[PDB]
Amino acid sequence: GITGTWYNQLGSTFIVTAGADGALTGTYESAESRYVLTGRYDSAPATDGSGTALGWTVAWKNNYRNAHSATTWSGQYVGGAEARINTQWLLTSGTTEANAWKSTLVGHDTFTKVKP
Amino acid sequence: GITGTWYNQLGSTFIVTAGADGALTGTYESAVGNAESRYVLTGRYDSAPATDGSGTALGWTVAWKNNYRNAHSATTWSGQYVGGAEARINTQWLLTSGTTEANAWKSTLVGHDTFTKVKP
Amino acid sequence: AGITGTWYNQLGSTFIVTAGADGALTGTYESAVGNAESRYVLTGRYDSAPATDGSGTALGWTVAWKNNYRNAHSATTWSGQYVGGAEARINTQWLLTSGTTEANAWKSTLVGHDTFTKVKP
Amino acid sequence: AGITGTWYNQLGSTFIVTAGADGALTGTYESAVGNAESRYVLTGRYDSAPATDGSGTALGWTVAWKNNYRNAHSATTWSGQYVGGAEARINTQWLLTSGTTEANAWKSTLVGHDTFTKVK
Ligand SMILES: COC(=O)c1cccc(-c2cc3c(=O)[nH]ccc3o2)c1
Ligand SMILES: COC(=O)c1cccc(-c2cc3c(=O)[nH]ccc3o2)c1
Repeated sequence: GITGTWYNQLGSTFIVTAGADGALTGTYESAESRYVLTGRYDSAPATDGSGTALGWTVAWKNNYRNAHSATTWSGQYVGGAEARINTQWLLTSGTTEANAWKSTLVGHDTFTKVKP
Repeated sequence: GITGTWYNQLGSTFIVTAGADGALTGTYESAVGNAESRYVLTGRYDSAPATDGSGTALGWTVAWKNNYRNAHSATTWSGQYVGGAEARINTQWLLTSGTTEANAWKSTLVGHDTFTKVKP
Repeated sequence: AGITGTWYNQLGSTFIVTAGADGALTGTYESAVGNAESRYVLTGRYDSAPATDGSGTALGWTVAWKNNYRNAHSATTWSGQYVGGAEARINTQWLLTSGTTEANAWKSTLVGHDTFTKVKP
Repeated sequence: AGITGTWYNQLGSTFIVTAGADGALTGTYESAVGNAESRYVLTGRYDSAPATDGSGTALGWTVAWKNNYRNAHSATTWSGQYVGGAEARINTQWLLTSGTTEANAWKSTLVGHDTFTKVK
């Protein structure tokens, strides 16, 4: 249920293949705009109504731009008629030590299979 | 650089390779939690960082399933590598467990780990 | 209109708050989840002179989960901003830390996000 | 309770708090220098009847970064636990939210951690 195209609340698109070995691979488009993503998921989740745990990372460098930063999303996939990937994220920028206190933003993204 | 064997402040072991393409690959052995032996990790890093003294941004994920245990959970670490005399990777992390919807509000733990190339 | 009033989050918790002229937040919180029963004291702070460029109003508050009925040995802080408009909203992220031993401190803190409206969802 | 008094973080910030009998935290948060322009009101809550099994004491507090001299249009909350003893600590994680437009709300909140001690 994870493999495919997902859309967040703010116009980003998250394209992923969930491999048999637990790998997540794909591309993330935040709007020149496409970036590699890589992560992991629980390939043997419970079958009791619980979600499937997962996470992935995008480093914001491609052949066109480099923000010197990376985001990790941590969350769970929930299947069914209104399937979702519900996540919280951390976005760390490369900084000097003096600016490291303000290096990390936090937020949350909800992904759906149908454009918002 | 990033490639090497690292240890967090609690004794976990982070064996990572930073590839030419921005890929992080390797294994993680946890000193806490419902964990036993090595787990696969994968992630990404900035392969062309700034040249102004700033650190190198990175992140990686471990899903806590291997051939011996499955905790139905996954941790992501987000941080930066800082070079120098004692190289360091400073991170914050999120650990999400699979839950029912009614329990989703308590699904995610947060903390911070610092990694060096020497054991604590 | 403003921060003062009765608010509800997406899970049905009830947040009754007064925003004082000095920047103070006071009131009570009743949680729809967790080891909680009835109302708990909250205190916090807000920006009493927000920017005039369309930005929201920054704020935060704390509940320690002890009252006359129960004590969960934990505390939540919500950090967020009030957004005025047709449907007023307070958007927050929160940290819930439990008292633990040192060996369990790594798993002491939960994180999440709550959105509050003056209309109960 | 051991909480009342002056505490110092790892980066040169100071706070002076009073822990009231029924769970109130009140005080001031400032910089190491301590000039009036760096001082802000703080308010929060703590568990006034913690466990007796060796666990820490849960607490939290908020500073809105407005005083009579400047206004950053932002607020920080610290969530953590107090641990007593000869090397007492308050170990926290924090969230700093700025007032933003909706278009910029995705980047409104910074996260980090502070460790407070009784000595600078
Ligand atoms: C439900 O399962 C878990 O909560 C669990 C299981 C196994 C290992 C971990 C673990 C290890 C580790 C670490 O070294 N640093 C930061 C977080 C973290 O989490 C967590
Ligand atoms: C194990 O959990 C607790 O110790 C506990 C006890 C009482 C209430 C809560 C509670 C309510 C609430 C909420 O509405 N939003 C965000 C966090 C949050 O936490 C947690």
